[PDB]
Amino acid sequence: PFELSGKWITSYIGSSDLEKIGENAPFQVFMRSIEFDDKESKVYLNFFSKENGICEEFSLIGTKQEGNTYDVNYAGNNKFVVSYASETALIISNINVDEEGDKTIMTGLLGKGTDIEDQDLEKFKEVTRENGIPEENIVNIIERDDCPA
Ligand SMILES: COc1nccnc1CC(C)C
Repeated sequence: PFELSGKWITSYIGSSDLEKIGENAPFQVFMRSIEFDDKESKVYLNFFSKENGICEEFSLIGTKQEGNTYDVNYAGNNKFVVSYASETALIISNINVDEEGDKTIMTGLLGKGTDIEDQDLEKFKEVTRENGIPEENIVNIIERDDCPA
């Protein structure tokens, strides 16, 4: 009834560690598209990220493992789930484990373009909360996004 597959833009991101989300850090992500293939139990993700100031396109394949949990390799291991959805937004949560074993909790509010409504935003905060991340580690990331469409 509400196809989650489509164009998605990163509006906000929660994070247990502000350094992982900083300018050029591995988590300053900017989504572009998300293909869910419930058939093969996977998920295609096309998204940009900066390094030294230049954009980098990434097209990752997520694997659906037992539960609402998908798997993807990037910056270390990653585990995420759509903690919630509405027609207008997509709030994700991902447990990253870095190439040094550091644990990090993030929340990511996804939507179609710049128009986020208070309902979804209020929701995201709640889930960031429920995930144990400071309400204060959320930051606007779309304004940063200078990567290609
Ligand atoms: C490719 O996407 C991902 N890969 C690993 C973990 N989380 C995501 C979701 C984004 C929106 C932060």
